[PDB]
Amino acid sequence: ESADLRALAKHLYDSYIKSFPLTKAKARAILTGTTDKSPFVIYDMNSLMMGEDKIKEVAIRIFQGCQFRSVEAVQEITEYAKSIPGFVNLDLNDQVTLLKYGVHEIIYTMLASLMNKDGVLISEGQGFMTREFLKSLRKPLGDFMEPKFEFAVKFNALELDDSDLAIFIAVIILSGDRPGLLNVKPIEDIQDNLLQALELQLKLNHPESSQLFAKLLQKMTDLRQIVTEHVQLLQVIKKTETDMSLHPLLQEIYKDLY
Amino acid sequence: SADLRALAKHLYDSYIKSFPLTKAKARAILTGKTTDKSPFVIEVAIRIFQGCQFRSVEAVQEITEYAKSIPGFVNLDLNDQVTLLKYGVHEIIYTMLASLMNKDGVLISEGQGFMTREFLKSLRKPLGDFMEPKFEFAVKFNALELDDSDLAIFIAVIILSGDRPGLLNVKPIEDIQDNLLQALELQLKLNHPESSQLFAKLLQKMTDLRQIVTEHVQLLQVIKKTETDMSLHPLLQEIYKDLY
Ligand SMILES: O=C(O)[C@H](Cc1ccccc1)Oc1ccc(-c2ccccc2)cc1
Ligand SMILES: O=C(O)[C@H](Cc1ccccc1)Oc1ccc(-c2ccccc2)cc1
Repeated sequence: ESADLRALAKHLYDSYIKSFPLTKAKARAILTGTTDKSPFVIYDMNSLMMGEDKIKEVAIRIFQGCQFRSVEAVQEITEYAKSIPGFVNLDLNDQVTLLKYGVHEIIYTMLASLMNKDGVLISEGQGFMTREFLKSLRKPLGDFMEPKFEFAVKFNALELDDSDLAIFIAVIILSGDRPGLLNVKPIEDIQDNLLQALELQLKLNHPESSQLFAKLLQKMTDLRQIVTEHVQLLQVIKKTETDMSLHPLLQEIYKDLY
Repeated sequence: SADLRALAKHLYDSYIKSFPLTKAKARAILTGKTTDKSPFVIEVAIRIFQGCQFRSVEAVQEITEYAKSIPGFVNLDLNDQVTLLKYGVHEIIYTMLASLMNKDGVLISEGQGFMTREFLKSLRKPLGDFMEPKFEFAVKFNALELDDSDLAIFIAVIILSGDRPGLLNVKPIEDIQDNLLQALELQLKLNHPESSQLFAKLLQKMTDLRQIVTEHVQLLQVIKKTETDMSLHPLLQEIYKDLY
């Protein structure tokens, strides 16, 4: 096929644009000092102090920032998922299972688009927080973002664009091996087609590269472990951080009471 | 008193620092006499509920800060601090939400808007049911006419509840709560002399709070198991429950 596979890729790209406000192209334009308002750079504490002026303690603020982001991201990703042909015809429980596992893997995928070697874009491109600043933080915070940077630098060296990413994300969501799925076949049928679309897309968009498709499938597997490592940093915090302002208490509430 | 009145003052001052919209502020807006920018009067199912989810994120931080200011609290075993806050948060969210409600609707976005009760009740099948029980609670709660000074102590008593499941050291929690209860009582006697039995009514309300929370959780569980549209599931809550 081409037509259909190409048509599918375009459909995914269009819905990705509708669902996700900050695209990689947008982020890359800003990270390329394309001067249409340079981002404010947060690079030491002196410069952190000023950052509450030209944007919308520091540990708390960074952590709450992440929690807010997850709220927004779930809605964006859910909308994207619903646009994947076949998805909303799956059993309700399986739709839940797929999104439940897919969400965080996609958050870290898309976070890479805002990162480079040196730091991460924040507040919708208004600011840039330095990697080494994040590293210098206090005990819980110092090693929180670093694994996401490690992931991102290697991920970004593959040079995917938004068109690639739209199909990548769709393949991840339609993963037939999530624990607890009830009907695997229809999920796999959809994913097989998405994988063919991805492959064709990569062949057309990436002449210079070898084995990009296979590399990308490796990355889908790596994401699983990025999720599990993040969850485990949080568990250490729950058991050892003396200051309740630094615990992810909302997460504990939903787990134990809801 | 010295201590009991001093404790009441300390709690009130920290409540003011920790919680931006006070009942007095809210009551002033809900007074169309006090015109200093009238509130704007109000898919939607999704938007309103994402709005609640955002609010919970913010509220946890405010309440945590308040809790830390209660003398004794930060010296408790860490597990117990977690347990107390974990159960306290939603009960306090609904307590404080009552301050923004009257029988006709609820103040939102820091007093910038007013959503009518009728509008909230009219929504689609899952959504219609969410806010109404909170309104029922609030109307009766607000007829007790507590002010912010009262509320500061009320909330502290709730947080220091010695019967939360999973507590390891009950005694030190009860010692602090016994004092908070005495402060509350004295406060109510001094601030609401005309209101015999207010203290007892307030303790009933603490228990009712636990019911409100449980009903809200249950509405959400029905949704998780029966709503065909994923946009209407509380997917974040499902993620933290199953994976985290
Ligand atoms: O687990 C999640 O949903 C997010 C995921 C995320 C991670 C990096 C950027 C954006 C989102 O990570 C969090 C990290 C820390 C916290 C948190 C919040 C308050 C206090 C302590 C930790 C919450 C979520
Ligand atoms: O349970 C919670 O943490 C909040 C509590 C709350 C209730 C009213 C005002 C502020 C907070 O209520 C929610 C209600 C619905 C939802 C939700 C979100 C997305 C899709 C479906 C339901 C999330 C939270």
